Amino acid sequence: MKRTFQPSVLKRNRSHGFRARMATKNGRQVLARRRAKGRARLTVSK
Amino acid sequence: MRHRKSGRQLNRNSSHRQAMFRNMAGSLVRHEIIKTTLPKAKELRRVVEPLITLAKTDSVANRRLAFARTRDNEIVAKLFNELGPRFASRAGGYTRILKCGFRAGDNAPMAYIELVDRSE
Amino acid sequence: METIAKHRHARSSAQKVRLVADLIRGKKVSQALDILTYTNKKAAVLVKKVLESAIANAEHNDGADIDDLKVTKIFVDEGPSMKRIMPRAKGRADRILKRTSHITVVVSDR
Amino acid sequence: AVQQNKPTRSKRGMRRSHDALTAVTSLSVDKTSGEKHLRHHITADGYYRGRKVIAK
RNA sequence: GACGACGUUGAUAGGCCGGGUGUGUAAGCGCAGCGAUGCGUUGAGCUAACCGGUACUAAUGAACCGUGAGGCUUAACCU
RNA sequence: CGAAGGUGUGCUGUGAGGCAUGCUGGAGGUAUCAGAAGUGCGAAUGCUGACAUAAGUAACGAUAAAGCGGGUGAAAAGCCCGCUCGCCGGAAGACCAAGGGUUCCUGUCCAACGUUAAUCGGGGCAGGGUGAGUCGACCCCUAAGGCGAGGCCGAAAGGCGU
RNA sequence: AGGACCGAACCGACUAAUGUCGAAAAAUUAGCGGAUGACUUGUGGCUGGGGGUGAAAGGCCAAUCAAACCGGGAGAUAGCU
RNA sequence: CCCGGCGAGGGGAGUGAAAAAGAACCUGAAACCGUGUACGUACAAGCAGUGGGAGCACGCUUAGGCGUGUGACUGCGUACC
RNA sequence: GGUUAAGCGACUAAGCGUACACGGUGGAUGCCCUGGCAGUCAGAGGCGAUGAAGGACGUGCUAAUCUGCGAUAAGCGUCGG
Repeated sequence: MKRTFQPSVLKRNRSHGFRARMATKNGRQVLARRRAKGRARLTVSK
Repeated sequence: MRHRKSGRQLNRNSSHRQAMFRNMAGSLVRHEIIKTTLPKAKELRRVVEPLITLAKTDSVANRRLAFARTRDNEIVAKLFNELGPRFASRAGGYTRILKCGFRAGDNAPMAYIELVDRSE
Repeated sequence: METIAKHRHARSSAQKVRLVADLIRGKKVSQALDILTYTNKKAAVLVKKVLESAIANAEHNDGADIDDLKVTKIFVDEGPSMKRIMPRAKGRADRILKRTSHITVVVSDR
Repeated sequence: AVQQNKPTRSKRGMRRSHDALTAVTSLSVDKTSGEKHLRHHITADGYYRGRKVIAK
């Protein structure tokens, strides 16, 4: 079947990327919670 | 229910079955010995013994008859050209089956088929 | 004098090695080698490779006598498991556990 | 296809009362070579009733 | 798995010769036709399991489990 | 010259228990009398770890197809070669973008992985290989569209936008 | 010329089978409807939970939809096991 | 050092207080799984126990008979929450 | 002593049951700590455009990862202990 995750890096980058999530203040809290919860991989990097 | 039938199926379709028994009988006379399982050894006998039967009384027409059933003239070259005086007197059987043993591959009852007259 | 040989973690199951190492209970060695050379199995690859290692432990460490040498006890006992995951249909899995077994061969002259 | 009440290890044993491997103790000795093969079979060195039959 | 037939004091299987059966005028030559093809050879040839024989090959000497005159008591017959 | 714990044993109390002791064990335990509670488990389709059962049953993943000889090797229906047989051929062929990121290749190894064995493998150990003024991007130019200097607008964030 | 005809690709899902502890959390073989249109596909964007979007089935919104999912109120509450 | 596939695994030897401390390593219970010895068992049915009990097998005392194991057969008896 | 009959009658155990001795899997119990929770007591109560918190990629004799550090890279100078 046409399964749901038909992936890319172009869809991925402009949605869940760094400068996307660290654009707005509501995004920024996720970057300031993934920090404080001590996650290694912040959002997506290659 | 098999009652008075013959010719074991060997778990292949008739078209596959006939085409294997060609390329074993082609392989049989070229190297003079083969290792097979027990039933194929027991039923390559019922197939090959026509060939050296129909190759003592040599003719022109029986060349194609062992080419319609063989389609391998190199095997037909060994027939009629050595096998003639090799088998003038043997009115009947030409195979001394040997029960070798057991296939270490998959537990088959392995065996050995040969032409009787062996000196090499 | 008595001697023991063990193959540990033989990659099979207990009933698979129990069946051929039931016949060689209470036998002599040369009739046991001859009943294991022609038993068409995998455990007869296993323990016959080890039962000859037991008589080596006699001729070398214990009693060099092999002719009148008995096998007293032989008992295959269980071992660990390789718990892999097998996929069964419709999304649900299946906890396979690839079995493993231990075999002792004990050789002496009672 | 299901079990409703698990059988004991008793009846699990008596189902295994008949699994026992048939012994193949009936070895043979050669006529004129003296070695030992399995009956109606050939040796490791190609002997069968005192003949080098396969020469392998 | 059992039951049955045999194991060289052998026809139990496979082969083989013959017959039987089934399909129909094999192939290869020669003739008639520019040719497809038709005629002669030729009711030929080929023929699964069928039937009757022939040991040609495969069915070996052994090894093996199974023993070594079968308990007690009474009656009836042996002397 | 042997604590707790474990595992049997003889005794003892109305029971919850206690006391002595054989073996295993190898460094801690605790009387009498009192103080405080994460204080006593069979259940709750309780949670977690482990092990049975069905069972050595079912199944081995398309009904394209094998068969033979040789070799390597401790062992070969499956690995390497040769010989035929069979299957695909607007594909089960060969290139590219996406997407995966050493999966390619030689030496070497079989514990584990490969729904089996395995000398083989897209598996592990080790080393190697990707070479562009023209190929694609990066780069110069915009669409849909997202931000958005001044600004308009809005409790605050922020929304729209040149 | 055709929202024209026949029929592959592409697409869709009608009928039966099989499967339904599946080879698959919706498939495979045999057919079936269309196939220059109101079509089909790729890539890149925009819309948002009482809100999106809908040739309208309460269908679809990451296998879940008569109000998605994560966290937070919150150890809600439970005359009920 | 032997045997093995110059594998795994294992038996000796050596260290060490001990390898029934060996890298899956202190201690190592239970379920589950086998080995051996002893007894019962293939005409008997049924919550599988309890009351009675022959024979056999053993540790012993003291030789009179207890203890432990099994337990033919028999009287009652339909698990727990 | 032998013979026919009649009555009665163990050892057989493919496996299974129970108890002991033996390990087999298993990793609970007792014991252990450089691990963590709750606080007493002072001190601090900030880091940040002479570039942060949190990361990427490099640095050694080195393959890798952790600690430290940053083309001066497990470290430099400097004044002391």
